[PDB]
Amino acid sequence: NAVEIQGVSQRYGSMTVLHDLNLNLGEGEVLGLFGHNGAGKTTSMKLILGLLSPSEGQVKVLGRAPNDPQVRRQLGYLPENVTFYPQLSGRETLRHFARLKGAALTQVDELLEQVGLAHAADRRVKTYSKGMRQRLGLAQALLGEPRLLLLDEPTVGLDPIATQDLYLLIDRLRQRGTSIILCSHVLPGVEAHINRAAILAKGCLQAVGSLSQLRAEAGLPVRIRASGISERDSWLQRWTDAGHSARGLSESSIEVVAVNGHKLVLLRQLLGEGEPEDIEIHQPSLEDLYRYYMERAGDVRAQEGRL
Amino acid sequence: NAVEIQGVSQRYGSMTVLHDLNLNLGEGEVLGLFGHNGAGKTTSMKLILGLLSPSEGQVKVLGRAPNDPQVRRQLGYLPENVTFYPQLSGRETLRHFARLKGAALTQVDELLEQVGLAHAADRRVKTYSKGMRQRLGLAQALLGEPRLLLLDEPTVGLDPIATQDLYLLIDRLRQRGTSIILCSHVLPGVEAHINRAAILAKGCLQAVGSLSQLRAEAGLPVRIRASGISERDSWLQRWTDAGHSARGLSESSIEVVAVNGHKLVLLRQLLGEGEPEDIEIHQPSLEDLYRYYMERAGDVRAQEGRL
Amino acid sequence: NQVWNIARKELSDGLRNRWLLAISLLFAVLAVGIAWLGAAASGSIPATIASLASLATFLMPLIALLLAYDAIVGEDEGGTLMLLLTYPLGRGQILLGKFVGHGLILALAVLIGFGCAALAIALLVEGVELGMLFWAFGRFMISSTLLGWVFLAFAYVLSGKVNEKSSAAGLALGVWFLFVLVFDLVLLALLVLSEGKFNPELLPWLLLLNPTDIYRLINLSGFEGMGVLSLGADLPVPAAVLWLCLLAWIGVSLLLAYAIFRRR
Amino acid sequence: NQVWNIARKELSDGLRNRWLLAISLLFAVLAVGIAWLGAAASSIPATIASLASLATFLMPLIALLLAYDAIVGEDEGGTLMLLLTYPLGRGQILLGKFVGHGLILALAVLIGFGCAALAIALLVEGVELGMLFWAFGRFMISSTLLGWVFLAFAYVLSGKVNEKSSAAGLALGVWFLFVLVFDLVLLALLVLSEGKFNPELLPWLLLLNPTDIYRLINLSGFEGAMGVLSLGADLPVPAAVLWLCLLAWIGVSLLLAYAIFRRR
Repeated sequence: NAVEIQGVSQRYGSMTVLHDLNLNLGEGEVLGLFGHNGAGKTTSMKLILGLLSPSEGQVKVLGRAPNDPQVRRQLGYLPENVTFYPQLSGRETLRHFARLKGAALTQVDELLEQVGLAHAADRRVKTYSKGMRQRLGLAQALLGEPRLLLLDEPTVGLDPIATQDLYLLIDRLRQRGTSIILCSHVLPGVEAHINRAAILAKGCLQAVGSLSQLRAEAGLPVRIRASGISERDSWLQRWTDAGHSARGLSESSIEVVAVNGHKLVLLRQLLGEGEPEDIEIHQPSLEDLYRYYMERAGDVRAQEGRL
Repeated sequence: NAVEIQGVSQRYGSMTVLHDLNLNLGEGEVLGLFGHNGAGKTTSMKLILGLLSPSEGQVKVLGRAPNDPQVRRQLGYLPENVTFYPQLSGRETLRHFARLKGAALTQVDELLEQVGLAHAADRRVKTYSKGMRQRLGLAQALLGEPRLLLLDEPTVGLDPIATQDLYLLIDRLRQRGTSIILCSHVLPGVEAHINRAAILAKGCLQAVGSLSQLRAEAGLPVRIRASGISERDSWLQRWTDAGHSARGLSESSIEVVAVNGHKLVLLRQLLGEGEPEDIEIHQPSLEDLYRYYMERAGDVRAQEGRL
Repeated sequence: NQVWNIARKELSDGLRNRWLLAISLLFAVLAVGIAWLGAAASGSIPATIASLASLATFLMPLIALLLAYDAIVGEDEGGTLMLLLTYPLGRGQILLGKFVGHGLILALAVLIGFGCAALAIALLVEGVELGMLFWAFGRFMISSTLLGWVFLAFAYVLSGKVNEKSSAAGLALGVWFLFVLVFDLVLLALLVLSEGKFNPELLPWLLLLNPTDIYRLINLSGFEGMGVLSLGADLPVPAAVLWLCLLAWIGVSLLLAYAIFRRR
Repeated sequence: NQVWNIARKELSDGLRNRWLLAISLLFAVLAVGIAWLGAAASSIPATIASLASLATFLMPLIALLLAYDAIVGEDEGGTLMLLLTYPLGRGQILLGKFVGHGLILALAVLIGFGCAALAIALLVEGVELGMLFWAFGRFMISSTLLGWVFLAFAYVLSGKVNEKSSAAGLALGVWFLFVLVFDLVLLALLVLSEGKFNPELLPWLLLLNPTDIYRLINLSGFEGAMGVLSLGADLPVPAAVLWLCLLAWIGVSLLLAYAIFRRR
């Protein structure tokens, strides 16, 4: 709906730096573009913008081509490691950008309060921090009524309190009907706030789905630590013959390592004894899926300690 | 014991930017220093390096003074953001630190074999990325087999494969017996790799302990994320009626903050009624503990998703 | 139009540059410095104005090259150039807005450099009959802006090509050496050696290839009274097109600046 | 020792500087250029008078190009915070940045003046070869010693400020001051003050600027295009002590940088 990509591919010379990318995006679903060695971490990111052209197919941003100014008036974008014009003041930097995007000038002093920059407004950009510039680079993306945000590493250098409510600002925005696209390298911290992932490598798309979808896709184990389980023996062996590994932790707790294709029906079996007693599930995270799909893309692991 | 900070109350200009921390550290322990909105983290990071003088306190590094030259051979440190030497080569700038720390010159080649930089070694550092500079700045901190590390956001700009492998390399040296101190702001993710956290605020130490120690101290709600439920609105009108601030993340995905008198038997409502496709129980994370340990001291939560 | 809206930034970014206010004050105090020492050594106006114009052969490129060498590549290191192309703009509206926005800076530099200096000259004779100076400096103020607007456009050609700010200044100091003090100096030696196969009488018929000589050609038009500038007195072309070729060195250089901006 | 180990970088850092390899070779072609025309004038004491004015304009400029980013370029580059965690002193990296930059300046004049010294062997066959060891040998151990003052001038200014761009604002600020200001204000005490402030303490006014002392040590026994150096025979100090004030102009101006670096 918001971003539709139909089979596009991109080449600098004749080598395909992006090959056969086919994405989709709804109106409220946020999306995590993750790449590390393929070019599509950034050349697909330019292709949502009007920075490049789809050399094979075509893209559709909000049902339109991404070079129209009516598209870009409702499109926010935040690049990584941006420093602004450092001799210019902070409030006039947004007042420069609000004139460019056609935003009303009443929105400028609200957004400096909305990113928490009113104490640091009317100061130079050279006397800002890294994350203090990142509040400013967020604030230009919130100009107007931005239907689409593209945030390439939005939380780098930020304060730890300032990271969390930024996602709540995103959760304010995606509940308001403006789908965003994230592009991070730090995978825990976006995985609690992403809605579906867009992991891709080697210039091609590897997998797109929810975090529930990829653990349904990838065969990847969980750890179900169930504390306080009584009777200790017949509830231990019943997971071993069912194709799983039950750890016999001797403090009345049974840790079942399963394959998660039978995830909820063992979880209903964990309420079948009547005393589950504050269980804990350890799903494999986003970076655990990222280690999987490089082997699916053929990128080998390192040695026992390399990087 | 590797690091023994005992009663250090650092001030200058009668400001008291660090007031009376008592921070110890073991040998194979890995520590996380977390601090913002003040000089709590960064001066205590400067105090352990010995480049800042301990005003009214002793900082016993390995039983010794932090400005001794023998303890600076057993120490490694990675700073904030090091654009090193943009006319030098990659092999030479690590060879420059090889003679400086006094390490052998048969270690500088294998560290560029270990950290994945040998394909881009003997190139100019102005041609390096931010991730390769953090790859480079790690390798000088690993140089000469140090017994104490100090990494200040080591994974910024880094490859997400190599982000995961760096904590394997830290756990390679945790099993060696060298204590590591992380000074991060990308704090979701480091909690699977640290052993104790050290959250400090306004120049004062708030809490030090493991995550089992912090969750036992700080009573936190438990996020029970469930995706793929039948009617999303039927539970958001019900979990708010049950006294839990529950919100939606897609057209069918809810998460429910718990109280742990309602984590167990109210989870039976989720399985047998309105069956999801996945239930992901989140533990109270170190990001969530940071919101608590801030709000003990000060800094009340920002309104309607600002900042 | 948003081409003015980016020019409101570069006007405000140019005036808050610390080096640009230093050189333009140093331009203005040397503008009166030729003027005061050209009046106290005299007692007229057009004899000293070529030495006044020889000051602007150095500084009006150096005002322009300090201001505009980091416009395209200085926003590419900052990353705002990648941000500005996502904004509803053309590529040329960035460049023409930077050219207008830097253009009214150094137009205002000669209105604070020459404008205090020439009005001091009318307030140091009192009987120079100041209405005749308006036809002198009005022929001189416009050319000083038209000189530096070429060197604005030569700054945008080099800053479109390079990939860093440090190598931008290596081309910025290269063009200020080559156009001001080398391309006249090669024509001194080209007078004395080129006579057998290459006739030097046919040499200055098409010497449009250095605009700072054309800046010196317009500022001695009818007020000669020199050295390498005597070769332009052999021109059978009128001086009205000597204006027009200097305005042509904007648009030839801006089209090279626009086409290099579309290759990023 | 640690102090050579930091110097082994800075020797290899200046040789990979694209800026310094330009103007050292521009010094080298200007050194042989005056020696070619000075041999064409045959004025052999007027050659060494003219070469000393060339190194007045360039050996401060090479030393300021080498070390304006020597301390503050480590601070905003982040290495200076790292370097004090190493087994070093604060002053141990200043001396190593001094010696490592200093041997570049010794290698600057040996490729600049030394080919120009042997340029006399190409054209003037029949000159006193033994006099040239006294002639150009007075240049090599003085132009370094002026250049080491401007290195220690640069460590004072790059230690104080906290921005690499603002260190360049004091780089040309100190380069205008000790080269093209202090000769002029001492000329203004001759002309505008008419010798009416104090006549008898005129010879003490030369030790507060090394660039005239560099002109004094090379024009010590040979007179010739003096100009502003008309107090050279007015000195009651012998030229053997004129070395020692220049060595004191290192050791004062180096130790003030270490006093700055102690409270950086």
